[PDB]
Amino acid sequence: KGGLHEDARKILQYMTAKDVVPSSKAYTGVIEAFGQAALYEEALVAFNTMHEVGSNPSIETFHSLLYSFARGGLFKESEVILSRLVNSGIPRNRDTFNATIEAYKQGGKFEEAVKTYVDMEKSRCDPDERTLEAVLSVYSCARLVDECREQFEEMKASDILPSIMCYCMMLSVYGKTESWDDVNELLEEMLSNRVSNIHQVIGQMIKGNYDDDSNW
Amino acid sequence: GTGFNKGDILFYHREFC
Repeated sequence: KGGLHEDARKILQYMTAKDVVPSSKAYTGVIEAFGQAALYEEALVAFNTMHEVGSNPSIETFHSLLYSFARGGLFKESEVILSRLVNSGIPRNRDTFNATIEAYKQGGKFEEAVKTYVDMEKSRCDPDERTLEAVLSVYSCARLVDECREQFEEMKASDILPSIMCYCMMLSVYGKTESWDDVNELLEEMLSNRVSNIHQVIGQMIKGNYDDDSNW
Repeated sequence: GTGFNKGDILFYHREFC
């Protein structure tokens, strides 16, 4: 979780030095740590070693890789997992779909990203808050001001109070098109924000109010 | 006569591709 790959490697070596065969869950944590540090080579070694010791990967293991690949935009490796999930008897859950959108987005495949969101709704499922944030980053990245607006107000149309990440993406799409009117409109929303403290501080510090020694 | 003189590494370690 914290991305301490060095400590994770020492745990695995300590277990092996004591003739202890680590569990399938224990390796998945090691695979998680390497993906946090973008060490794909060492992550796939641990994935390979799981089959060697008989600790076959679980569904969570195929998610540690997908999120690790999603951050780097390695949709070629993401499709390998997806093509492996179908024949492994694992149906595509919502978490798998989020990583696919995130991987395609970071890889620059905007058309294939929205298609996954288009094909996701056909297969029913239930998009969560991150899925809306996953598809919002796609439209924000490809400078879609009107599409982002329709994505944003629907986030609050269900009384969800979108997180600070979605707010920062709105400032990007407005700042990319130099729409200084909408930037000031959204900043005032973050300035009051009586419910959430993180928006207020981050919104205030964007304008430069908190750029002092004591105010930092 | 005929009785004389007593008569897996490299597996699960492939390229992910």
